[PDB]
Amino acid sequence: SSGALIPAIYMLVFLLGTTGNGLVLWTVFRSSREKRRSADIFIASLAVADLTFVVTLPLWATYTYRDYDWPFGTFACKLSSYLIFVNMYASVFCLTGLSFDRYLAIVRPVANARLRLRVSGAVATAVLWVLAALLAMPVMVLRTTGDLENTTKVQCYMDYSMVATVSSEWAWEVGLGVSSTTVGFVVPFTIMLTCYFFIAQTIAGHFRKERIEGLRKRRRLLSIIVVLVVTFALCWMPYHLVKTLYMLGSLLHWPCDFDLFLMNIFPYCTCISYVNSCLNPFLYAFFDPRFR
Amino acid sequence: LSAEDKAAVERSKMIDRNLREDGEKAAREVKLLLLGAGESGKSTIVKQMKITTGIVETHFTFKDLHFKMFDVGGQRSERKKWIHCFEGVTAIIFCVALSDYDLVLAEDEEMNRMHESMKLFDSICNNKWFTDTSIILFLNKKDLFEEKIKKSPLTICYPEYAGSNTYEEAAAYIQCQFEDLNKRKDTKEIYTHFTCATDTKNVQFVFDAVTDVIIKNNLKDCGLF
Amino acid sequence: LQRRCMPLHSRVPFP
Amino acid sequence: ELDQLRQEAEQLKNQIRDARKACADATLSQITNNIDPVGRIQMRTRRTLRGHLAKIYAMHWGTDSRLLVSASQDGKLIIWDSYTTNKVHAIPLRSSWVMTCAYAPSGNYVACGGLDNICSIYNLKTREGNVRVSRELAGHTGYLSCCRFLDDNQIVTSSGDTTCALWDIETGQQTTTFTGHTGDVMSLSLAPDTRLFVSGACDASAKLWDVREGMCRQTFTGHESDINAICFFPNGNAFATGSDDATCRLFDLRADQELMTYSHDNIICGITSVSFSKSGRLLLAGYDDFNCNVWDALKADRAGVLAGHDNRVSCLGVTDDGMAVATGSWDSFLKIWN
Amino acid sequence: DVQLVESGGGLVQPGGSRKLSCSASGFAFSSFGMHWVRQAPEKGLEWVAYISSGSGTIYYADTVKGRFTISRDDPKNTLFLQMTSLRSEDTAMYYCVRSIYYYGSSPFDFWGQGTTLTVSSDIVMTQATSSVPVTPGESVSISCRSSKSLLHSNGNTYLYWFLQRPGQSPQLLIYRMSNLASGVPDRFSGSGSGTAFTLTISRLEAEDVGVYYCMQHLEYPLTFGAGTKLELK
Amino acid sequence: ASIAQARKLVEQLKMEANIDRIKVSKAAADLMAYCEAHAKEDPLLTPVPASENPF
Repeated sequence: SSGALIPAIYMLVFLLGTTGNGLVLWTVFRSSREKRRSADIFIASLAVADLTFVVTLPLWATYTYRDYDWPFGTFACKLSSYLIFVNMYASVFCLTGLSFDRYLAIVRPVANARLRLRVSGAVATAVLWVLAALLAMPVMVLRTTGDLENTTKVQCYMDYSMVATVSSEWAWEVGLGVSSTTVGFVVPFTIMLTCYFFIAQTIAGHFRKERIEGLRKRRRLLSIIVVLVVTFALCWMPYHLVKTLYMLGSLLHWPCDFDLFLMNIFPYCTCISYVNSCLNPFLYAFFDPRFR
Repeated sequence: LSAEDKAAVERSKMIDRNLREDGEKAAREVKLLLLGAGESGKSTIVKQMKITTGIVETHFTFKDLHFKMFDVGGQRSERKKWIHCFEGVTAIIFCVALSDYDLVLAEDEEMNRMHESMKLFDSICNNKWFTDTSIILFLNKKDLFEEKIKKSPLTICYPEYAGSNTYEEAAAYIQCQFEDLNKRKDTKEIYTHFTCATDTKNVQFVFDAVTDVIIKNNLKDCGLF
Repeated sequence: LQRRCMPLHSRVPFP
Repeated sequence: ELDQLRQEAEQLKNQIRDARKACADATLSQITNNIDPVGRIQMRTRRTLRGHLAKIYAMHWGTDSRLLVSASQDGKLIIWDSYTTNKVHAIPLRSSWVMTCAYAPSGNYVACGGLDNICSIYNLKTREGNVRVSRELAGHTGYLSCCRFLDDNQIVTSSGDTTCALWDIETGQQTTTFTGHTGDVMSLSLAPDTRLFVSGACDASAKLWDVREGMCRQTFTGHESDINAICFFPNGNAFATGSDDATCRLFDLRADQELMTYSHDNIICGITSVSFSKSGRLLLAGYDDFNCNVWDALKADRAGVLAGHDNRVSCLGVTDDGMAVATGSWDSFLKIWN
Repeated sequence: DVQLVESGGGLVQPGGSRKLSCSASGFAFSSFGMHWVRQAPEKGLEWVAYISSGSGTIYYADTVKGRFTISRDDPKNTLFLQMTSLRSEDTAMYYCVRSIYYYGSSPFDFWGQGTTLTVSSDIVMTQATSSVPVTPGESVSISCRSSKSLLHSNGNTYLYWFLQRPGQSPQLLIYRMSNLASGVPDRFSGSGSGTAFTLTISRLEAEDVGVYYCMQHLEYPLTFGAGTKLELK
Repeated sequence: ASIAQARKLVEQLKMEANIDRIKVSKAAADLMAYCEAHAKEDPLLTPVPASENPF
């Protein structure tokens, strides 16, 4: 029930995110890479990652109103599926790499920064997208439509064959899902927590004085480290949490009454997670004065 | 291409790699600049740091942080045509002698040496080239000021003075004047430590100020300002 | 009634 | 009795002003009118040179029009191969404060010098194989602003205080010294024949010096602000000066006043450098506005804009043969326009 | 000044192995690529190795391709040439030759003294002349030819001229084609075009007597000429 | 000192006085004549089509 809210809400989310990302990307692209201070190349990578995140939405827009009937071809589903895979988790790891670079650069610049010249040039982005491609490799082309009942209405689902023994199929889906969620749920979480806590500790032990002129600096900077991590967590956590819960629900009984609500809110939880990509420009670029 | 051409491009490549390694080894060295009237212990400070030559460079290290120190005192040229070379300086070390509030040296009918250093500090701090470079202000003769304030009050140099003739109040007054000379308070800060024939303190303050300024610069460059 | 297998992997998700 | 002498000097200056006013027959604009305009000169960057790491403060073109010397705040003095973008040499300098660099006409020596108030002479064609210091000229009480070679033995250095010196390289001595500027002399351009050179100081004056004799024959004062760059005409009849007052004035040696002024409303910045193209139709002026403007020398019009730099276009130069113009800027770039 | 003294060599069994070494003497060795030239007891010159500045290009010859190894070490300023299997055609006296390569450069400036080793397609230069008798003073011309034209698209031909006085090491006379060298007087001159290149000498003395060689520098398997002996009857 | 400086300024000005001056018309005409005479071999005004340009 209440299925008419989701199409319009992600229409609005798409509009806002596309507008903000375009405004950011025009500014970051119009400037040369060399003149950028430390990580504007990574910022532009995040912007294009959000662009790849959003551009697969127009083809997915009227999908709900056509009610799981895909006449556009399974191949487009195969493309857009690994597209959305790659953009979402590569964006999480892009945030991860950017925050790790900030950790390295601020926590101890005197001892560190020996490898900064190596990391900052192209190797970080190179290995990031290489890891993204490697994670995409098992699910590059893994989409087959499901006949379901005798009803002609079918849609391009993902491949359920993975030809092996009967028990091996279940293991295949559960393992791929758990790994795909777990990498970007646990590695970025630890990176965010450790790096931001260390940044807070370094500023706390570095300032050594609560100057009234510097009090505003201290407060707003501490607020920045609070808000960045809290937004990332409170936005992208619930989707992975609920998907993992439902995957574990195969083992447990969990009568259909609860699964009804769970799978009714999982489509909502998708956008409850998408809001992070929606509002991260205000988190990163909009606060930075020299974008404006 | 000919064999000479391959060898020439290989030579260009090795020259480029040598240039890159030299630049990477030079980019980790903190660059500093000194300004003073001339009799403000700048030579004394330089000698202390170690423990017609228009530009003078001194190398020293402390806690594994190499320090480049440039002295421009002996230039005798108009400052505008050569002050833009020092744009990427990490900090500027301004040495002003608090002892010689009286005893003008240039012209008796003219203003005091404190006032001349005050205009010098204002011109440097409000300069359009140094809009993002901090100043580590210094006061030189702690004891000379202490032994001269007793005989002569601070009123002989400033008409608007209202505080008592004590050491701490006069030091605070001079410090506050040099602080409020600044006009862009957010971008840059003044450090104003007091040193007079004290060992292990000057270099420690310079190191702390350099670490603070490099941290703030890293935050500014890392989208966290 | 009975929940269909469509929303598990199809309705919106990309697992 | 200084009042009588001062008033006599004032009267003589008034006589000079009256004479130069009487010599002005007709404006250069009126006579030059009815000539064919230059047209929209299109300039495109043929190839850029990269490898520096600080701001380029000076560049100089060789007489072979193929080699190029570049100086930067980084302690490097790179010699470039313009045709193929190969670094012929990498000269480390004792002082990383470089404000001028020169390339000898014979192609053997290179001179650089800045705030270290000493001119360093380097031998390129060395028997051993590395670049060695030939002579470390010292004796200027100020930063060197412009050093230029008359030949392999004589060098003229634009001092920092008020002076210029005709240094000879064989012995560390000054053959003759030039005094008379009331400010810091910044630019120094040599005539096509090494018999006269004009210099500009930070006092709005240009002085034509007789190298062999050692006296200022003529003085030129048309600007109102500091003079940054001066370049002779293809011949020794005239020359142009750039100032911080967003203007370039073409002065004439024979007539002894200003011929035509080059200024526009949109320009409010300074003139970092100036050079004449061969045959002297075009005057190339560097600007603080991060751009180079192609001025028609004969008619005060903007032929085109040489806009391919991020920061201050500090140093500019046209090859002796005349193929290309190379512009250096405060970013570690040096592009060869043509 | 610059002094290269190569050393190491005696009698070698027909199949053994030995190592050659040349020591530099204060001329910024690290910035110079170094060659290896050998001379048969009564024949012309060959070319057996080349190591570049920084040990980048290690081009060998077509006859010592696998049995010869050349290496350098920046400290101690020494060049090495290690043999693995010596034939009867490897007996020679080996020259270490300095080479610096940039725009206004003069390749093959300094030649070594030599070490006697007694074991006990490619462009060919003819140099058809074998002996031209000369007077105490006159104008003498030495000719040469090339299989392929050495006029590259850059605009410079790459034929060099060397002189080997009786009992000494080769020097450089005209360090390109028609480009007078350093330390050689104004009498010598060169001029050529296409595949035919010639040398001219204005006035004779007891310094032009010797054997004159040509060399190309287009293709790395460098070749020399047969030589032209001047006897001064 | 100051008196000597003022004197030297006086002789400098008086030597500047005795300078032969030609009219602006003749000098400008000479500039146009030289400029037009040499304006055929200049590469900046007239670009070299294919060959003589090495860039």
